[PDB]
Amino acid sequence: EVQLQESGGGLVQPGGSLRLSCAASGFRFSSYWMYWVRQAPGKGLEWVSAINSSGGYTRYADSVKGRFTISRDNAKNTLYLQMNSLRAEDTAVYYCATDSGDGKRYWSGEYFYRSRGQGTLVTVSS
Amino acid sequence: HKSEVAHRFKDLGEENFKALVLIAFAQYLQQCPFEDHVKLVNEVTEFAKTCVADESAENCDKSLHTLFGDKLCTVATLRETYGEMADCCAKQEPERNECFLQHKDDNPNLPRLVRPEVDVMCTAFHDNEETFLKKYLYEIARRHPYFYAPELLFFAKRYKAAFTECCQAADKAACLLPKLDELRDEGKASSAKQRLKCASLQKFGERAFKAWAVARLSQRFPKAEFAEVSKLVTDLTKVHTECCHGDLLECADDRADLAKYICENQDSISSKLKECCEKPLLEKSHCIAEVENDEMPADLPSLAADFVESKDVCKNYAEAKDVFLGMFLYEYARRHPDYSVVLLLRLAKTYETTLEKCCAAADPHECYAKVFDEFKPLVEEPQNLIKQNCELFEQLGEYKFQNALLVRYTKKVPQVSTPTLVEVSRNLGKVGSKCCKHPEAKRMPCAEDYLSVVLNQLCVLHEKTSDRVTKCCTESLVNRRPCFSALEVDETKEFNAESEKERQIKKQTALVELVKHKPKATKEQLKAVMDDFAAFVEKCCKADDETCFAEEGKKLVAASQAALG
Repeated sequence: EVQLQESGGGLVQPGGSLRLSCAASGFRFSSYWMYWVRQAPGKGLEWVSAINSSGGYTRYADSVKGRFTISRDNAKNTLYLQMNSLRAEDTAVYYCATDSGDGKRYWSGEYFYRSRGQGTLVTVSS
Repeated sequence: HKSEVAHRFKDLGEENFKALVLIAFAQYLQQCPFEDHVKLVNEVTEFAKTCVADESAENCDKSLHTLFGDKLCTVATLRETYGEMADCCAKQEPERNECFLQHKDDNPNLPRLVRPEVDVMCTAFHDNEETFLKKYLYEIARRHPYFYAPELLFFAKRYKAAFTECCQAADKAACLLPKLDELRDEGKASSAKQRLKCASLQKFGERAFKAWAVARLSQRFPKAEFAEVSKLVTDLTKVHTECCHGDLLECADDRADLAKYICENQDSISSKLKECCEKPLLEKSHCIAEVENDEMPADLPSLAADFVESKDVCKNYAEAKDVFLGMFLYEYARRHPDYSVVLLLRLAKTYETTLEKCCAAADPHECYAKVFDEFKPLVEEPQNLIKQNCELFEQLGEYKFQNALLVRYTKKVPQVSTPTLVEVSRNLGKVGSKCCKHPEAKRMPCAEDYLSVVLNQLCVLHEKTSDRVTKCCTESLVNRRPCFSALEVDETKEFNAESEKERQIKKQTALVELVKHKPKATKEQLKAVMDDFAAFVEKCCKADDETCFAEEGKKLVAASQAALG
């Protein structure tokens, strides 16, 4: 059973930083692509970024390019998302997702996925 | 990094470097003598070495494009011989490289290569091994200026292998000649594929190219994620796009890059890449590309529940589009290595058409509920051509199958040149021998391969040219083969009177010529002359006299003219 758990969320000033972490288990994490998605208050799900099985192959949504850095530590089954140069509009619930399979599929706007976590709330204001 | 020439010298090793440099120059400066290219290569090589010794030395930090073009522009005869190519020397990079690409002449119009006598070859070989090979390497390269140099070099190494073995033999000819033919064949094929793929990418566009690539990579690496397969598709499409445009240096960096990536993530693509990825760099891109299909993962879920049954099929179709479609192809392909790629595409095209129609309907789910049944006839159609022709080849054997085919296609399109006819039919029968030996499961991918090479040969033959086959040759590569299989007899020549396989080719040439001048006669009647001809020649070769051939042949001609009309 695929299991993800996000954390590290919280409130920051405009132009501040956060580092989301996500704990994986229930599948071989190290052999699967991992994503970060987000949903703003009242809006649809956005694809934020993606990382390959090994690491070293990252992609980013245009909006977050140059601002956020996705990475994984396969030793620890942890997915990170380093949020720098944060903006008001980055306020959203950030889920991490995967396509570990044998399950129903969902569209994030760049990648289909199968399982995502509970989410972590990021608020950016004042 | 610093001294990248240094990096490529150290990665290739001196000998492979020298070979590639030669090929590269041979291809641009096609009308320069052998002895001049050797000197250019030795200049480059000696420089390369200085950079290895010290990365910090003058010019070592330049790129390979700069160093390459710089070297070309030193050439004394560059204006006299190649005219405008010299105007490129006035330009800075990267415009300069571009300008040089333009002036690569595909058809150098130079004397066609005469194969010497095996004695003289093997002596030339033994006298100076290096000179002998390099010379041939040079001569081939300057005639094929668009041939991926690393590929050329691989043939070159099998030429060398052939000579080292066949020349120390009682019959150099018995051992050397088949290999030389086989190599020249393989090379000419190799070229043909490359050329086809590029024409297609330009003609049918990038999307079509990616569809095709998704199918092939999914079969190849079924343990790989959809997202990884899509990554690979993208990268491969760029490498093809680059390579077609004709620059060796970029082409090779992108192939090196793609290889390097695949090997870094092996564990997520294929168990089968282990040895490929321990191969030396010139070898690895080539090895990966020819790797075997991996085992498909056990107990993969049904395709239908994601596409046939699950809700959100038209939501995802409308949102994701090609990705949704791409995934279908991926998911169908990885589960069906027994299929030819073109089939998988036909299926994919069918699903996509179904969705266009159905997702425009009042109740889509009803209308696409049973789309998978639309696949049943498409899959059965090639399956059955395989079964039926395979049995006929099993019954009959290569030679007489080729003649069964020789009749069939002269009847379907008698307009075409019989030589072309003899060669197409002969090839097709060899295809048959290649394919029916495989397990039925592996036949249809095998066929699609060997047919595409034959069908293409025919299609490029039709440049100096029968109206009906142009439709088939100018179709999507998906529907080429079915368009061909859809041929029927033309229905709507005068009588002229005028050794192992070569004797067979002559017999076939005759068989076609018989079917020409006389298209109408039935298959019992063909069987008759075929048998009376088999009887005439055996008779006269056995007879001590030439007179027998003369007297019997008029008798055989007269006997069969009567049995015609």
